[PDB]
Amino acid sequence: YDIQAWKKQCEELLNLIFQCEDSEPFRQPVDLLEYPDYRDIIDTPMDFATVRETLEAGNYESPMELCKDVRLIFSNSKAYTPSKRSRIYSMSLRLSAFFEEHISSVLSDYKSALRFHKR
Ligand SMILES: O=C(Nc1nc2ccccc2o1)N1CCN(C(=O)c2ccco2)CC1
Repeated sequence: YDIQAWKKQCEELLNLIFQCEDSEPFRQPVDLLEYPDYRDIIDTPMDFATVRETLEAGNYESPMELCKDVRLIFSNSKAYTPSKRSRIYSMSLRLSAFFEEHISSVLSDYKSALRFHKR
């Protein structure tokens, strides 16, 4: 029922994501010189370095907020892809599956801890 445990669990999961080859394109903000129309399609750039820095600054209150930003990385990739068969989109789908498999317990444990706190 540790209400704070999610933060180190998220740090460890980001470490695993950074070791995944599939995270390569998502590890820093999209380069606008490589993709000059990127901000005509995508509203809010997110990448994993921005998520890690936000966590490490103490600017997430809950793992739900971190999860929303990670999911934005993946929805941005789906919105920008010209094809569902894209290399970088295909990498996003595998990385998303990996992320969702690991974040599930982090969310469940946090929400259970909060419920216990408010019992
Ligand atoms: O420019 C990058 N990644 C990147 N990672 C860097 C590290 C260092 C310097 C520049 C970097 O640029 N990507 C393009 C857009 N993409 C898509 O979601 C997508 C779907 C279909 C085609 O692209 C996301 C990542």
